Amino acid sequence: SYMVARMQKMKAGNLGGAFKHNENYELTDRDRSVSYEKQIKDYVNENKVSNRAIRKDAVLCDEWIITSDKDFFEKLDEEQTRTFFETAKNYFAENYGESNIAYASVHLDESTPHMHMGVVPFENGKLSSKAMFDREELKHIQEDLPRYMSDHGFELERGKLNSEAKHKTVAEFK
DNA sequence: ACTTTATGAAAATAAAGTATAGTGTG
Ligand SMILES: [Cl-]
Ligand SMILES: [Mg+2]
Ligand code: NA
Repeated sequence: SYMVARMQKMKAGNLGGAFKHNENYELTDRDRSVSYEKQIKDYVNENKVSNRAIRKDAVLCDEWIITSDKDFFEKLDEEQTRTFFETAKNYFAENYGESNIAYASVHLDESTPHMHMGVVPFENGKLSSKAMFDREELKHIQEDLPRYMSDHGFELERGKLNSEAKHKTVAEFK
């Protein structure tokens, strides 16, 4: 099985539909009655160095999907499946910051379990997805995250180095 | 490399916006 880790950028106006999608169990200590957009805006406002307002097209967070193939999870019981997602959340907390993980919500139902984890790209007083998740950082995640998971006893191959596959969705795959 | 944004105000500037790297299923 391959580790599946991929991100999507979320602006204010994407965060609303994702909060509703995800009411599922939530691994962070977030207050489950405050919206993603309000939680992240308070946090950035309360900490950013700059006195300018957050730009209207800011990436407020990088939503990572973490999962693998169906048969990988058939091999795990529910305790071990939960620890798989907690272990993955630990990797991103240690490398990007504890207080940046705004949500880590796991779907555990009809399909293969998938976690949607919102990582705020706030480093050094500055909100910038561009600075945190650049081409080199993404290469490094595809190499290093599967190695970390294997060290915790979850046997995962890294994705094909320089893979030429394109991201597909069900509608487009038809 | 190029464009959009926020700024006590630009006939202008800097910081962050645009993808990125990766597989799933049947
Ligand atoms: Cl928006
Ligand atoms: Mg299972
Ligand atoms: Na240029």
